Amino acid sequence: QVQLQESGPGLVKPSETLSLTCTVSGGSVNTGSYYWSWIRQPPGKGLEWIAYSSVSGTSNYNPSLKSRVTLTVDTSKNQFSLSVRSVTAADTAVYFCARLNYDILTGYYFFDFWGQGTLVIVSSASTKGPSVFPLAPSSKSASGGTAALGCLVKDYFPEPVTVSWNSGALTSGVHTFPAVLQSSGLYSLSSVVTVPSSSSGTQTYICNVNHKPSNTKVDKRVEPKSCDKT
Amino acid sequence: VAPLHLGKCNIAGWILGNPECESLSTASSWSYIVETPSSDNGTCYPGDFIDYEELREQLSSVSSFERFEIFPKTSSWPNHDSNKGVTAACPHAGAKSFYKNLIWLVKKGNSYPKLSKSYINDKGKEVLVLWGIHHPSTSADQQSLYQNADAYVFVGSSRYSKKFKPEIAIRPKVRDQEGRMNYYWTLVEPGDKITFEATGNLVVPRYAFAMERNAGSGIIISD
Amino acid sequence: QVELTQSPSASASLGTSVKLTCTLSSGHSTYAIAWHQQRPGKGPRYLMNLSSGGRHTRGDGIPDRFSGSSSGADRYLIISSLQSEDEADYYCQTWDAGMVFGGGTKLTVLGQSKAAPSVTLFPPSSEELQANKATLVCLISDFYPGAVTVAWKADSSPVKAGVETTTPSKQSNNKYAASSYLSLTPEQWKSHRSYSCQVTHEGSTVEKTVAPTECS
Ligand SMILES: *[C@@H]1O[C@H](CO)[C@@H](O)[C@H](O)[C@H]1NC(C)=O
Ligand SMILES: [Ca+2]
Repeated sequence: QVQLQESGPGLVKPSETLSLTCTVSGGSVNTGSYYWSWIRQPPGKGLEWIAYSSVSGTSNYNPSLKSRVTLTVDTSKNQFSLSVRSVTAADTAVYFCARLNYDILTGYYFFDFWGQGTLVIVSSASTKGPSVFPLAPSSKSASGGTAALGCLVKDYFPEPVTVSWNSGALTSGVHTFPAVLQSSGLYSLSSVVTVPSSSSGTQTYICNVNHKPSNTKVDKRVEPKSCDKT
Repeated sequence: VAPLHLGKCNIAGWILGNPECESLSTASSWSYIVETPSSDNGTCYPGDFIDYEELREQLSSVSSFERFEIFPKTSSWPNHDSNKGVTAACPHAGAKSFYKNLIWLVKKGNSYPKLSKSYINDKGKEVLVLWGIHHPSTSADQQSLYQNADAYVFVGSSRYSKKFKPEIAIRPKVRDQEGRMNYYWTLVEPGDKITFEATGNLVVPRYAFAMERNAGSGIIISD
Repeated sequence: QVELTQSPSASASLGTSVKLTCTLSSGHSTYAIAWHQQRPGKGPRYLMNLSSGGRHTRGDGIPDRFSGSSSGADRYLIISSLQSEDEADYYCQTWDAGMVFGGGTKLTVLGQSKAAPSVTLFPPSSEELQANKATLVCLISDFYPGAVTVAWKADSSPVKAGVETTTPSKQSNNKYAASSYLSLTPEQWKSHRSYSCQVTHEGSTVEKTVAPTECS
């Protein structure tokens, strides 16, 4: 039923203003004894609470960030929104939206629903959309058991990219690896599908790569013709 | 025919139980009251006594008047601190203290759950219940005492019904207090139910008075 | 206002009870708290709230085996019959003037059976070579424990320049993984008969090997 989901740019340049927006389904930001809250987790570290506001009642802020944040609620769209001014690299984090439950009967204040979280990088460095290349399955894989084929998504910034297969259809056998960060300061990753080695001739595999910060979406068909093109 | 002598206290002091008014407390019956007019042993924590003049005419002559522990202190408030509610504004002989017929409930640790408490007037006479509503000076003061920034109180009988919310605000220091506390009361018909419900800011009744008020007027006469 | 202190790490064996600890700062021993679980790379999930005197009240759909208790300023989260999907960071949180969190306690669940890695090695794509680049990708998956040393070979002798290898990470299968990318020029790629990546894990090496220019 109740779901929260964050949205905003993946990347923001220093001293500009970071601006996210949570969107609530399964419930309303007017009803209930609830507050609508923001929490961030800078990479590798712990959860930090930023602030909450409710439609009616009192808002509350983390004192070391109060001066730089502004919270708003859009009753009609069932949204609430965080705005942080004058960002630096130390604002680089995954931002989570969440419902803070003032449970009247106990007096407890506990986050009972969390968003999936959205990454925000604070860098002067500009975005770089990836190149996508197909990793065709060899003949050492196709004989008695099982074969592997895939996509290489090379040289992007910042993270992340999202990779699906057959527009969302294929999920068992898919395995998208964590990226590597290269000397270059650009990221590269690979998604692999282990498969029935049917020879994979007409059995169609298309990986779908999305890097939001560069508006790059790309559908490379992994033409499983193992290099033998023309 | 035998008046109620309040000494250095006024009605407010006596009926709340300011700690200087303990000596002469409950005479059983009286035809008129003698008090000290505008003594400062009325309300030791600053604020406004609502429907005060109505109460005076009410208390001026009584045919019987029995004090009782409507909400006994060590029983009725298991999820609220019924002990920290004291103040240097209401000093009693060395320590910080408070009115004897009310309790200033505050949070237990971290969390102030909705309280709710009822009393049905079984006593056959009318019952005088008094209570208080605390207005902290700052948001911090509110969260210190009650936790709940967004708190309310509700008092209700079949005749009475009010919802209070605290006006949080720094007011002139009086007796070292920048917050204020208002005092209210209602007479509970026999067989009627009074109901408290709060998430903060409620100074609950501890003692109430079952009374049989007299015909027409009593008279209140000052020193 | 209050602070919460959790030591950063805990470990325990599958099937056991584990008792994670949150410690309220001095002068807040009567406070109540909540507990949350963050599995790796996901959002947290509320588990329960917890009173100063040990009453725990689970969230929706959180199993029976999660529970909690209190002793003085300490607040405990008991996970009984511990399962490999409990490997996660557990944050306590409370409230005072603000909402506050603990630093988290990363729980590691021990007892899962040793598994050797599963390497699959791709050569450069025709597309990439045509772009005057060449990358070999050696993709390693399904190992426990996560200590893995990777070694590239050009023909039969070691490669020094070119290589970038990810540190290993737990996965949906509750087994570790890693990528290793070797970056060459096409000309270097074609200067040898075969490259190999060699994953050695628990003193035991798995090899794969690729060659170039037979296709057309
Ligand atoms: C009672 O009265 C005197 C002066 O009239 C005042 O100084 C004192 O603080 C009062 N005490 C209380 C508890 O109200
Ligand atoms: Ca009245």
